Amino acid sequence: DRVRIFRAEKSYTVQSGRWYFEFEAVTTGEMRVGWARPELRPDVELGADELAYVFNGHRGQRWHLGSEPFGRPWQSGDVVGCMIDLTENTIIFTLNGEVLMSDSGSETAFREIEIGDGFLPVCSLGPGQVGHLNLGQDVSSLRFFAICGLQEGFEPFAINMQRPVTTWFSKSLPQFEPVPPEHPHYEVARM
Amino acid sequence: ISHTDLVIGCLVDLATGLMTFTANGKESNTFFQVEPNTKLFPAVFVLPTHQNVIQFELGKQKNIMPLSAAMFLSERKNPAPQCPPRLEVQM
Amino acid sequence: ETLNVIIPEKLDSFINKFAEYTHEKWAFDKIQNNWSYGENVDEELKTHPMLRPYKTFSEKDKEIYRWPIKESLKAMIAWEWTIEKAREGEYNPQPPDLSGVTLSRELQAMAEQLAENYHNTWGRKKKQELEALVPYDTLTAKEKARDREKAQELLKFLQMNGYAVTRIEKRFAFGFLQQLLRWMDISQEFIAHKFFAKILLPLINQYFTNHCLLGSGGHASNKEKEMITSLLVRHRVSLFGTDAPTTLFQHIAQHQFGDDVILDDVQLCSIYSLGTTKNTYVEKLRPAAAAMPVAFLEPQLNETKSPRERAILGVIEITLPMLCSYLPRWWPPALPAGAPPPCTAVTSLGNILRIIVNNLGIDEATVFAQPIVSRARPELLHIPTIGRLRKRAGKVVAEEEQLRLEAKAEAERDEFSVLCRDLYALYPLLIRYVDNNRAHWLTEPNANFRMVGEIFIYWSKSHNFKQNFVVQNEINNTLKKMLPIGLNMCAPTDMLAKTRYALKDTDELQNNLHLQLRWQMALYRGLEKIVRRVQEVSAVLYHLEQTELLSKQRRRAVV
Amino acid sequence: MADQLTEEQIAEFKEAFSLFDKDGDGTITTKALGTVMRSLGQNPTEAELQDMINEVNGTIDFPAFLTMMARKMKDTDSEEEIREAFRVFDKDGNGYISAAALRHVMTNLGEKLTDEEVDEMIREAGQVNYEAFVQMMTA
Repeated sequence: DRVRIFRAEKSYTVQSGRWYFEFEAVTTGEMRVGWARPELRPDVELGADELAYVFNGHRGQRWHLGSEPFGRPWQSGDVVGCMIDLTENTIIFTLNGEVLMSDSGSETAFREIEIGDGFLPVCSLGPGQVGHLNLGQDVSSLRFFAICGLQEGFEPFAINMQRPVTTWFSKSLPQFEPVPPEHPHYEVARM
Repeated sequence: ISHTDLVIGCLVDLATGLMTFTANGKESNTFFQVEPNTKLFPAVFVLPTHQNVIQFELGKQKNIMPLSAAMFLSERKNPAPQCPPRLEVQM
Repeated sequence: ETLNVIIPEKLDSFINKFAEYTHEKWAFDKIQNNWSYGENVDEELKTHPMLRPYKTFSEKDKEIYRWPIKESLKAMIAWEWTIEKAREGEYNPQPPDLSGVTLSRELQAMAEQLAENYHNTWGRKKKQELEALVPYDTLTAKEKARDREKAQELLKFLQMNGYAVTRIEKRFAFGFLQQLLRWMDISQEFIAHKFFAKILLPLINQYFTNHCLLGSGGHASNKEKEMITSLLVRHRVSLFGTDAPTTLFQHIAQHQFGDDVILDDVQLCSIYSLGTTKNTYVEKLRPAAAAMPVAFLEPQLNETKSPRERAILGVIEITLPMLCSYLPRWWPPALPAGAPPPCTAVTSLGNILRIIVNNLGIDEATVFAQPIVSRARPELLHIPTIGRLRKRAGKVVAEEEQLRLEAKAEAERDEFSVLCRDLYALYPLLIRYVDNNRAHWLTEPNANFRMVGEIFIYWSKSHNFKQNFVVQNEINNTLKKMLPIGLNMCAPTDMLAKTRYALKDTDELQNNLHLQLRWQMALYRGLEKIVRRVQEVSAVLYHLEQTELLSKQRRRAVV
Repeated sequence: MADQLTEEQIAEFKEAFSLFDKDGDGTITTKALGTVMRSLGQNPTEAELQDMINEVNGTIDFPAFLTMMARKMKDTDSEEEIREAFRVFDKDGNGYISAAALRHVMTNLGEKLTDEEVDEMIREAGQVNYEAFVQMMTA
């Protein structure tokens, strides 16, 4: 009774360049599609903390450290692109070959982000929802990249990999693990 | 509420499959019995209502050696209690 | 009051039942925390020697439990004008089962007035104890936590044992109706000729609460006396109430009021004309005396000409205007009629854009083009680019010849005349390239064939914009090259290695210095040489270029 | 100092003080200090009179008397000269200031500034109004 999340492996992260990928949602509903840091805990839902930059799935808003309304909501069976320019640290969202604007009439979706240890693509699927994730290993399967993205000098993510990229998700089966010593609430004392 | 310190104990027998409890020495009616090829992890479950909660006190009585003799093959003939740094508490 | 109360014979069964039920559960509710029994009611053993009902104990357990309750029954017989009882009630005893008698239509305040008669009478006595203040509604969320143990205790002498003394801002809207009731007199007490200040502190307050957007038309009920008494005070508040989406009978009368001067309008009037302005805003306010505006069709046809058409914004003769525009395209004062044709444009279909193509012919050598382009692209959807390729590009070619004529004059007093002469195209192009921009947001997917100089027209203008438009920037009463950026995408549909080296001689005419892994990028590119790159190189060369202490007392002396 | 008062008010303050001098020795009591101030026009509260005499037997003379209203005349004009400052600055006298003239009117203002400091005091305030200019000028 929760929400799943999906990401690539930690090795595929980027520090520079100019990257782009697509996402074709099957049904409308509850999605979260964006980018994320590597050190991402799976407990919190996506975009709540300061560890991810992500879009809505239902009502058309951007999600990082809270919320702010942004762009047009979902029809069923559409493509939500995701863009990032490391040369000036900006996050750009497209939708069906159209850039989503803000309430203040700004072109970017996020601005002046710190690089840190870089980013890697991310997604999230709510209860009952479904949507597949093209990523760029076949250039022929790029729907709106020639419309927006190719002329700006962007690159698809898996531009030349001889095999498709590994992915990791969060599973719900609770395991056991030692207590972190920098925990908020509890502690232990081995006197 | 309380005004004293309740101490519960525990006793398992490794060559019979007996599994029993105590409560301040006054034993309880219930016990347990298990198949021989079974691994057991000593566990608690708690909801906290105070600044301090619980302490795993490992020790011994006059005829029974502690849990240190069970985990480590070099400690089978050692009745002293020991907390080596591999013994941690999970969550 | 309870001190001078009427102590009847029926204030004896209810006083002893409001005291015992307040003292029965005193022995059981504390037994979970070891309510002991000893020589004293102390807290060391947590003992309770007062754990006894006030009715079953001796006389000493009632002077502070029943005498405060009989005085409360002297207060519950004095809180309201209903002093009667008609029923009976409802160690370690317990109180009566009275948790179902909650705040009813009459037992809400009657179970709280006995609290106030136990609080405010004793709090005035507490004020008589301080020198010799937990209020009712001014007790906050933390003060009501200390004000609810005795109010529920005073809820047992109001609804239990038959001791029954029983008896958002629409009121501000009713006060607004009272303000409208005051407006019936205040618009009459100066007609035939302290409270005016009450009307003063309201016109801004009306504007405020509307921005925080059962009885929805109660505010619309107030929207009545203003429009009648008028035709700048609360007129802005009326306009503030206009966006806040029976009385429409005055509209035809106002149309008759417009028709009252429309006879000699071919060759006061302030209250009349200003009425229609807020009405027109109210007209498209529900855009989420039926055909009484047929006078409006003949209003501008009679003789503030286009200003009359500005109010007009709320069928088979369109074909009759199709040549009339064309004759005007062959050619004046039908733009307001075109605005009156724009007032009911797209109700839901191909040559509607030909009206603009007709308008372009007049604008090919050309007035108030602000409103002429304002309601223009409201349905710019329907191709016509082939005529548009010859249209505005020639207008650009006229504009390209215009600034070149200006620069040739600037290639040598008298230059101040040319510095004001450049505002002709500045008002023109800002009125021109705007509806055309929305047309570009339709062919972008389509053209992904004849935009080969359509992009270059902007860049030549942008290079002309690159002082040379300082008398164009002041025509704001930045779209100068924003559309060129929007059209820059399709301009990149033309292995650019030399173009990367071209950006040097264009920042040093590069018709001489430019005269002399990548498979995935060139994958879809394969799926008339030298100047097929130098033009595009000059575009980004300017586009990237577009992106490109005093002491203390001396400042106390220069002041 | 005693330069902010020009001469004619002290030419009025003398006989206004001397008439209520009780003995002709140039002294007054503490209570008549308010009564002369009623004749001046400036009528402060009772609270504005102890701190006068707290700043200085109960014997007040024309030496000490000038220092009172000199403290009470500068404060009534030091916060007021920012109003009378801007009256020759702009064109019509409203509040909008063209920044073109301010790049060269400050180089002949009489305080003998240079072109360097006046560029240090223009962008920290195209057109800056009257009230943000003085906010970085009066410090």
